[PDB]
Amino acid sequence: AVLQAATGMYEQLKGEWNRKSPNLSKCGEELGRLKLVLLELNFLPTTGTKLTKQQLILARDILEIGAQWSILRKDIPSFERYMAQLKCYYFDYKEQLPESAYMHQLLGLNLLFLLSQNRVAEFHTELERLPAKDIQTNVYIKHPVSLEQYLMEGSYNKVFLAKGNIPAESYTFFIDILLDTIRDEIAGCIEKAYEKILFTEATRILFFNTPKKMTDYAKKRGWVLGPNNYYSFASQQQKPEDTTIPSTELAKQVIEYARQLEMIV
Amino acid sequence: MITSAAGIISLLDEDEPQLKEFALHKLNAVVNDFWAEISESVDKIEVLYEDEGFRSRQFAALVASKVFYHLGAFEESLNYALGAGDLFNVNDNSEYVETIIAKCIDHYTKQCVENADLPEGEKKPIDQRLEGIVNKMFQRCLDDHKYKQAIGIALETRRLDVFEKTILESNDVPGMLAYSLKLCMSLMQNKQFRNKVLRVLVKIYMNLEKPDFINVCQCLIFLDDPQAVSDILEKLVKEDNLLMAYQICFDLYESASQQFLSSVIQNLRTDQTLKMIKILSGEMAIELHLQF
Amino acid sequence: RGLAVGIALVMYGRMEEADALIESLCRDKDPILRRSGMYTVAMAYCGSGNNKAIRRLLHVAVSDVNDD
Amino acid sequence: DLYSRYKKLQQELEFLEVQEEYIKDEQKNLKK
Amino acid sequence: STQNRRALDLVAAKCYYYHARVYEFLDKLDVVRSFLHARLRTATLRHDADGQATLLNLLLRNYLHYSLYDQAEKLVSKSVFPEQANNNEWARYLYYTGRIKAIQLEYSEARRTMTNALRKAPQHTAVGFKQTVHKLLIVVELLLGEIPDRLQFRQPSLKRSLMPYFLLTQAVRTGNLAKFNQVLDQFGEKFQADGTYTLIIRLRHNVIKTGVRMISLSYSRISLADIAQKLQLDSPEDAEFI
Amino acid sequence: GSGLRQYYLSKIEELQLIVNDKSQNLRRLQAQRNE
Repeated sequence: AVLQAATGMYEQLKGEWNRKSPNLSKCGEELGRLKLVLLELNFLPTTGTKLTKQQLILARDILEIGAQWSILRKDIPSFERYMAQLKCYYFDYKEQLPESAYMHQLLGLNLLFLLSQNRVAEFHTELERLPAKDIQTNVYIKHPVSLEQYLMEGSYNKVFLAKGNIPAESYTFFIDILLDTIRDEIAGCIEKAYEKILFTEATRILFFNTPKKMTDYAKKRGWVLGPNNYYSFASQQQKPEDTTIPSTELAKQVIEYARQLEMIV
Repeated sequence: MITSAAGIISLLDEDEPQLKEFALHKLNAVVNDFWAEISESVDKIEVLYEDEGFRSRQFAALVASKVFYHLGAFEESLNYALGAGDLFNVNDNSEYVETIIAKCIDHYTKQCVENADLPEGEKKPIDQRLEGIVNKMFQRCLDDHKYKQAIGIALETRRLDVFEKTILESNDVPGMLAYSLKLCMSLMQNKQFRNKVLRVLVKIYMNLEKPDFINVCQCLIFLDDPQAVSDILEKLVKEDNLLMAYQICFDLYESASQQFLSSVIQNLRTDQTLKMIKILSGEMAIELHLQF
Repeated sequence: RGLAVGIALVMYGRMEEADALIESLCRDKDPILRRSGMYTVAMAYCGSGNNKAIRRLLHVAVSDVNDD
Repeated sequence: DLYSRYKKLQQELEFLEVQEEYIKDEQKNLKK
Repeated sequence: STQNRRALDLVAAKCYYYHARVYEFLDKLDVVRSFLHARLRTATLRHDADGQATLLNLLLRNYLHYSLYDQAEKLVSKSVFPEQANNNEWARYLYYTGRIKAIQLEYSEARRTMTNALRKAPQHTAVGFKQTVHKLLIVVELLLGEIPDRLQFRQPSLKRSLMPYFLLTQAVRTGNLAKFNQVLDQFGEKFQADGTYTLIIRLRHNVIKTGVRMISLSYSRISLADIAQKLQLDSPEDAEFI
Repeated sequence: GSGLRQYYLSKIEELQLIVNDKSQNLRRLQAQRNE
């Protein structure tokens, strides 16, 4: 009875979301009313034995549309809430449940999500949850992991090129969030890398389209422009400051040696 | 299964109270297995208990207590176990219940020990929930006929009421009195509280059907109460039990200071009373000794 | 020497009420008055088994200037 | 005898602290 | 479980080890987690050092068998391993913790632990455990930018097993992407079956890092097109960002 | 059918481990002093 009503309710959410112009807030109310019904129908079953698979098959779906709907309105906490619950239905009860078609898509979104928020330590942990085979074969998983390497080795050219070859349309949101971080990271190198770089020379380095987009970013970063269209980055004078002997730190250490020689008794 | 509790924990920051309540009923089933990850989300579960209007705020306190009990922060674990109130069933045989019970008694004992020597006006009020559970704990020995165990905790927690109650309800009153007296002198090193134990121990001796007067006088020497000793002895002559006061006096002289006996003589003055001071003054006791 | 034994008996069986006197006697520059503190500890803590008093006697026994 | 064992152990522990404090003190003066 | 003896705990620790072993060959490994967690509290509250050390190690092996690296990290963050534990249990704990740290990008603390696990390992037996720890330590040392000891590849027990990692260490040391990728395309399946593939993939950054390090160490002024050739990068524009 | 028998024994066994540690340590310190 309840299961039949919930399944019928899920399609009306499925029907509205599948349409070419999904109704976000009007899906949200359907989403909010759907999670309450799943509560009675064994939501997140503790040590799921051979119970009804329809509830397990169902509850996985509303989270799948639920997680994908969160990025549609571009909010962070909703995605974490839905994906955290969805991860339970992906790895825990997988003996009973079949392999979801969208599972690798949504897992890749979570991995790309962690990169956008610089939770790289959590990125590799959740990456271990996937088998080693599909890391190098599945397109939805290969794209985020390769992007992490590109970010780490400094292939900032490929990070901006990652926009074009995304695996699916759902990945767009988290890519822009990452690209805002990349822009500061690229220029962060330039201050310590380049002792002076020309005005339109840094246009492709910063991946700026219009020269005006440099002007607002220049004052935000406080870049003193030179008369010859050059940015002077004289800031290496702030050396590790070997000019000063750390006498107190050294005296602290040498005293400890004397303690480890005399205090022993 | 349920390898990660992140999904269940994710059901805590929703605005629907029904959603939070279901997650709490899910966390307690896995608190014994997945406490490590819940420990990083306790701040989202003690606020639920902190909220007054929450329906399951008492349930939230119980689960948080379980997480802290597993975590090792027993001081925080009991504080939430008391918050659970009726949901923390003392009759359960679970390890969590018995471990928090032990921590509760020790925490109650430390407060009572600290509170015993404190002045009355500075006495920090022991929490009612903390006292209620230990009182059920005290009753368990009375129900389970473990009177010697209940005597010891009563002394540790400085409660003479339960201490008095245990001896009277015990089947072997004279045996429990002797066991309590031996502990009162061999193990108790706080004089101000040891006297209180003797001040109630004298009461039980008084209310006994046959008042064993000999041990009373021994306890009264420790309490340094010549007036009591003189009174119990003076009524002994009126009650015609001259044999007991005759034995009582030899015990006073053998094991009491002369100043204690001197104060008894004055109270005795205020025939047989004259022969009574004869033993107390000691010139008779040395006579039998010298004759020996 | 007579006073050292005498001072101890004044505070016999006095438990912690002899703490003020004992610390005054033990810190004294006079070796005999320091001996009176040892005797005061004995009489004030006779049969009590007070580990704080035993801690003090053992400290003086192993670390003191006067053998008496 | 269950309380007595607990209290007897408590005194025996406290005595061990006294003994271990005096041994360290004696070792300091034995070196002198 | 019913008994509360003190000497039985030393016996109990061995029983718990084999109790996880019978389920290891039963390929369940999940119903034991509840038993292991429940028994761990029983041991911890009683200060059973021997049982607590074994129970914590078995739980980490339980978590790591299913790639529950997040779950295992939480447990080691809160639980305290017994200091007075058996050296054989210290060896497992240091390996399991070191494997966790390696996944969590805590390479420096990982290297110290696996080195300690090797030291506490039995000196004449436990060859397989030495192999597994050596395999992970080689990756971590390469992941840390250091160079693995050449001696360990010479041992008769480790020679055949460390051969794929010996070729991989050589590729990382020269700091050229071309040789590093050849090892991955040749020994990728071996690394996957070894549980070390994911940590190998991050070595591509270290190959570039050490290749750049040799470039600056050797060239006072070098063209960016040349740097792309010595690192076998794609374009000098890519070497410019790198 | 017990009261704080489990609680008492928990306290007693906690002290016994602590006592055994210090008696082992004290005998080490005593041997150092005796030498």
